[PDB]
Amino acid sequence: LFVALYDFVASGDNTLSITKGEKLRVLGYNHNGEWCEAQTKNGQGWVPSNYITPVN
Amino acid sequence: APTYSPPLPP
Repeated sequence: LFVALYDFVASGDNTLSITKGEKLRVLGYNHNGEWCEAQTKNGQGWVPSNYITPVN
Repeated sequence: APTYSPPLPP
């Protein structure tokens, strides 16, 4: 379980918009770990790995 | 996953 640290606006290419304080489930990462594939209430798609952090 | 790198954190 993760929480979003900052807003991120989707730039297409299967990226997902997230809002600060939103909850996220993490499915995995790309090859260099810079991108994270996540699921939120709004869908599923890629977000920056350091825009999120574990919670609990 | 996007081939570009993501924005740096604010």
